[PDB]
Amino acid sequence: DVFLMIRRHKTTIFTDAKESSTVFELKRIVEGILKRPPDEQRLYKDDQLLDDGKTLGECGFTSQTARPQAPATVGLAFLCIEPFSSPPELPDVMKPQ
Amino acid sequence: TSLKPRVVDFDETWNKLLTTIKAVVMLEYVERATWNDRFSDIYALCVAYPEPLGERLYTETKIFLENHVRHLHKRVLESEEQVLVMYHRYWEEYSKGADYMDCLYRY
Amino acid sequence: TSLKPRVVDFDETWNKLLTTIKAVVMLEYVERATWNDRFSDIYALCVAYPEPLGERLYTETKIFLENHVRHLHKRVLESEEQVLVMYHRYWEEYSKGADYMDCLYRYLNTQFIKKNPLMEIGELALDMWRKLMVEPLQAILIRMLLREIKNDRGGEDPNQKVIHGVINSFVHVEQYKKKFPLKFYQEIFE
Amino acid sequence: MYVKLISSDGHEFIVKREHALTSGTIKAMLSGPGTNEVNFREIPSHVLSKVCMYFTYKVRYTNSSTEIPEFPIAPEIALELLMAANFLDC
Repeated sequence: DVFLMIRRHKTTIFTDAKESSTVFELKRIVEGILKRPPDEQRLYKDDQLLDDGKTLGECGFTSQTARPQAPATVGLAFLCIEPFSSPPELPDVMKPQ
Repeated sequence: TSLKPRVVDFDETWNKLLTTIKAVVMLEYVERATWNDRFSDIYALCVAYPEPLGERLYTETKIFLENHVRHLHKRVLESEEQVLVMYHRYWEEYSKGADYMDCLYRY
Repeated sequence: TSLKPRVVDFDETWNKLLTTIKAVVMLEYVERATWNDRFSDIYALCVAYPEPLGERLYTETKIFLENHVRHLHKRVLESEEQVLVMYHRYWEEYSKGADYMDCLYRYLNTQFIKKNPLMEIGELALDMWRKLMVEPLQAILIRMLLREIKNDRGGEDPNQKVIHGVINSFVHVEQYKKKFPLKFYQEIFE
Repeated sequence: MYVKLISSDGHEFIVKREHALTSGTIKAMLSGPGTNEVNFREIPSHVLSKVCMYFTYKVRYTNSSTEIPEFPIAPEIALELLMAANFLDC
């Protein structure tokens, strides 16, 4: 199975699309909660466009890459995804002050 | 600064050490301030953070001395009938260079 | 801001929380964003610095609860010949408000009440209802129940929701008493 | 079927209802007054992202017969997430 996240500049869509399902099923999943047709909006993995008939399995979304612990991230365009507000850094301890 | 560990780039510090390490062998003149600063440079390399550059310093010094002695070997072997004179002239310099590096590289 | 303990002033947050608690107990309406704010505040009050304010919060929530039940009990007293029909709807509203109160005070109910005597916030509402309103008027509210069910055999049938909404009211006010799930209901009515 | 959660930094996280019911107090967030809107004024975006990933980790690996890998809670996001884990009863 494949667990991945779908983000549109402020959001994050947690899905459970299997390796059999292709981009069209994730488009329907997004439409089920964001009410946007697949013709209007397209997803962007990194900076690359995925074909609708092209299965996500050969798009680099292997099981060992998209485990639910660290799901894969894809950008959604109706990119400029705002960063997650990374937690404050820790002292390196062995760093000489 | 202070003699606590700190992050130093090995390339710049080794380039600074090289102009002095090629002068302590085949004896030349280096300033007192320069020779005393090279001690702090050696200490900084052997005590750097995150990884102490003792192995890198050792390997670079070994390569430099190997190149230097093979250069001396070429300069002696090219001059025939004066192999002994050139050998002793370079040896009276290189023995003192080694005994001076054993002090500069004492840390 | 973050989830860390801070030095929060108890009076202002208590005044902010009282409006929501009042809007919950009578089941009028609560804004969901305000509800999330009340969760964010019920967390911060229980872990306040230097001393946690969970104890003060509990001992003032019980005061609000007792004066609310006292006011509603005076309302029951002034409503002559309509104690049971109004009692049914008020008990339904109060039970739903008590469930939403247990949801409201979830963090206090699992990090300070379980640590200690003290009672669960949702179970404190029903307990205060039965020990402050039912106790003064336990005899009156039951004589009509027995009369109505006896009149059903005699011909005068009672309303379904009026008589069935109180036969289970005594059941629900002893849910926290796991050792007596139905003992109180059997002895005082059946 | 899906519920959306708002961080203190304005980020929105949409997860299935069955995944979000893992947290003890998110059930109370969805209860009471009435896609459901949930807001945290304290929880930032990174710890809430970690909690939302933990939901999918928990539901998928629930009562599994294999060796469940440990959830990678990074050392820098450890105490802020621990506070979130206590508050969320996750």
